[PDB]
Amino acid sequence: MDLATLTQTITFFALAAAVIIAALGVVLLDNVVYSAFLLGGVFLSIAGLYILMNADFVSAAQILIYVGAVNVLILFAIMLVNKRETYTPVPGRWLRQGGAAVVSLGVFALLTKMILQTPWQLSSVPPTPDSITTIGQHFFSDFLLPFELASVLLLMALIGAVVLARRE
Amino acid sequence: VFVLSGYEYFLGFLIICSLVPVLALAASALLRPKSGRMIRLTTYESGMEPIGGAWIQFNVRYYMFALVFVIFDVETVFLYPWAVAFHQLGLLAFIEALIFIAILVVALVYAWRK
Amino acid sequence: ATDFRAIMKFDGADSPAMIAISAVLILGFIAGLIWWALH
Amino acid sequence: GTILPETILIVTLLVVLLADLIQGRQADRWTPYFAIVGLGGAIATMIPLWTQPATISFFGSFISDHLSLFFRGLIALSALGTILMSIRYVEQTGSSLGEFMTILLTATVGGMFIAGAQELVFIFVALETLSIASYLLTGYTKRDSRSNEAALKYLLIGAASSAIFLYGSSLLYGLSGGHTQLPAIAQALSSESLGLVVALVFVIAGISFKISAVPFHQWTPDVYEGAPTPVVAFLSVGSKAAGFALAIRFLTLAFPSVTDQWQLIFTVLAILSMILGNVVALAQTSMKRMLAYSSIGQAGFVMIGFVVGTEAGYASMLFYLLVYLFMNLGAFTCVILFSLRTGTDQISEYAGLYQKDPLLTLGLSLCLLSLGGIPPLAGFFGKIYLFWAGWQAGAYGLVLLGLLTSVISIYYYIRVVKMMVVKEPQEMSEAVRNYPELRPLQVGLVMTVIATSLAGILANPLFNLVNTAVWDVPQ
Amino acid sequence: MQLTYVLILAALLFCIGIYGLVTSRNAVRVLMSIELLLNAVNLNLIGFANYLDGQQIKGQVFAVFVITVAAAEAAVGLAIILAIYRNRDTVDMEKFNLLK
Amino acid sequence: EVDYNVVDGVVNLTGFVTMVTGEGLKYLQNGRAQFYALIVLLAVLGFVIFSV
Repeated sequence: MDLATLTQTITFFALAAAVIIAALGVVLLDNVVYSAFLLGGVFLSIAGLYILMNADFVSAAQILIYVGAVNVLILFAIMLVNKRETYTPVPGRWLRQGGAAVVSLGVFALLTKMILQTPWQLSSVPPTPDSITTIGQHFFSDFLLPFELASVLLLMALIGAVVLARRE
Repeated sequence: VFVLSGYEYFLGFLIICSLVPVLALAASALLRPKSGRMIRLTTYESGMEPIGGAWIQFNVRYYMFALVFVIFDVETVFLYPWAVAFHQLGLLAFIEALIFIAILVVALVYAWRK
Repeated sequence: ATDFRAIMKFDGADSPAMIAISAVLILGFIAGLIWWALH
Repeated sequence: GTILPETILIVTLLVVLLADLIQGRQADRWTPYFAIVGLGGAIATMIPLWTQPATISFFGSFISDHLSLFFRGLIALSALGTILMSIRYVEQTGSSLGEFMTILLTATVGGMFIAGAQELVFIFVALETLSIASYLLTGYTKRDSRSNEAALKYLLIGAASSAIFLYGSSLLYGLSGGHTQLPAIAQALSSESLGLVVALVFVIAGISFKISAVPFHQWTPDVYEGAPTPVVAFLSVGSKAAGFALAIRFLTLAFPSVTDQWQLIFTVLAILSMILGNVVALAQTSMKRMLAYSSIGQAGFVMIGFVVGTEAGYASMLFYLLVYLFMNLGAFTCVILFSLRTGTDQISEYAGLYQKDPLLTLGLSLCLLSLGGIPPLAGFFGKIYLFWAGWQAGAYGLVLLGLLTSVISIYYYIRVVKMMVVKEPQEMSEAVRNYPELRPLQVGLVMTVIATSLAGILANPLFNLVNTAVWDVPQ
Repeated sequence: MQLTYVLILAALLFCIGIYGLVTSRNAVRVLMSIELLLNAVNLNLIGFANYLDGQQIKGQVFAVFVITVAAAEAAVGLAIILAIYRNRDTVDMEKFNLLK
Repeated sequence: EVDYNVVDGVVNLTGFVTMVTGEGLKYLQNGRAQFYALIVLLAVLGFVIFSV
């Protein structure tokens, strides 16, 4: 019933279809390089979904870290370990899949049964655009311990990966 | 609800910029020779043919830099709103952020000494 | 068993069948007496 | 604001940097000492803010009541003992020392944070510090295939379990409007629902990975075999204590103190854990694998401990966990001191040790016996106080079942003593024929064995401690 | 565009990530699914932030910490996988069965 | 013989049963992370069915 809310809807469903299709491509395709590039596609589509939900900083950060850094790291680690993917099948190759599928499917239905049953609190107020100054205030008012402590998390992760992949 | 005001150009421009490659490239197949597929498909190894086997002798010389990049690139995302709110914050958040930066520098020195 | 090799040399006493129909008598004896005792 | 509850943590944090800097400059320094010094200074800083002031909150993101003091001091002592063990054990392997203690102290800081937290973000970040540090320490000796395999599998499993926990935390933020706190979360939603139960169960999945409960247990056996041994010695005690502190401070306080079905779920998990660990460790040949399944069963005893909340079950958990610290660290000190000298092998190679090294025999025997609930020894008092509490509330099947599984576990705890004592010189193994016969390890072993052999009768001073601690949890 | 279908889409990513987490043959192909799970939780958080708790965004910060820790943990995971590739010289995850 | 077989064997059978239970239950532990991925989240989701 409008043009400005219609573009949001069409863009949302397009991005969601892209996300689902590319994640299924990540998971089902036998070749893994295609899966890595489609994973990058998933990350871009999710970063485009966040912008509809009034989160721009985190969207740019997802585009800057996951696809920018982590996905490149995966594209290195994958050719580190490519040897023509010579894998012989197991007899139960279908069995496990089936189990996972039904299990996974149940969870979805279960989660869906929640998502449509519970009375969410829609809180009709226009959100705030300045979603970057506020995060700055929260890093030093409310959520300061995670800031100060993710510092040493990153230190420890560097110290770990540097001494677990070292060639000696 | 959409409060970002400054988009509705990002979308269309993502569309038109995703449409220049596919269109300048589709305006080539309409006018170009076709395929010539016998020996023009071979791989350029400086005139000679490739040896065979064709491996790479992998190395960490390009992995470790991506690792430390992931670290120091996650780090920067904690600094943009700091810089942008530095007007509102003032003191006791500079003292509290140079801790973050000093521990980062310790990580940098660790990676540097190796 | 094979350890009980003395003047105690009865052959048909180690078989599982005879052990069963001996334990039947002993358990039924104590059981008849516990029923006699309660009542 | 109010960094006074934070001092201990940042104090330890300081030395983390220090133990890297001196390790980056010298490359061979005396860093094993004064890490003990700062951990002692931390445990000393705990007393001024134990009861002399009242409980306070940092910003609402961190509360430092007596319970948090208990768990923080406990994890600090675990790190101290693990250092004292690992000094000359990691040096025996061709690997560094500075990064090792850096990561160990980092895990310690994470677990000392998570015991006093009441906010979702900070819970997650501290949990991930401890988890990632454990993922590293599991694979720190990458010369062996099994170490790296265990680190991979533990990392992947823990990442998945953490993502499940993180989904549940997201829901718990969702439900009750905003609220990322914990006292305000179980404040705007106070009724049974489907989504609250889903969030509950996912958080149970996240916690059970930490406290080694079954069916969330499959990492413990493989990892405790593959991983470095002193890493395991810190891992069990500290990760469990962090997990149980998280369980209380989440389920009781932030989460809900209404939907008390989690009691039923912990009864199920404890039943299965007792029935599984103590039964399947009975069919093993390695020590570390046996200790893993033992740890599962001991977790089950604790879980019946705090499933009965009446201001004594929680206390019983706390005391039994304090006591299991000493007991398990002593056992790991003994297996370290055996695997260093000549043996480097499994249970059957302990035979005939009473002639060569009687001190180690005394140590490991007393520790293993205390784990099975033998009289005067601390584990016995811990178990009987668990049974007292869990029986007082009205759980009758759990008490009988835990008693029975202790009676089962004494068997595989006594196999080791049959080896170390009963087996005569005509039945030594090849490892003990050529047994020869470090200092910080010996003093730690003594400090541990005297504790587990004397801190059962000297119990009133540290029952008053725990009952003073547990006034705070709702019930 | 509504909260409901955002939650459902995130749950579908969660389902798919579990499917890839159980179905995986490789060992680098598991971290990919894990990252999908983390993306799904971030998506839920951002939805809650837009609709439920807007004037003080509080889930966006939590998603920042999530992408932070996920990047670090993926780094460490690939470091471990690089090391197991040194010894076993493969990533066939069904060859890492040291128990019977 | 009733004592050494019908009385003794019945209780030694208790040790036999709780021994073979341990010998046969360890196969649940199989050295597979995907089997944990199954019996971690399918280990629960039964705990939701008899809950609500």
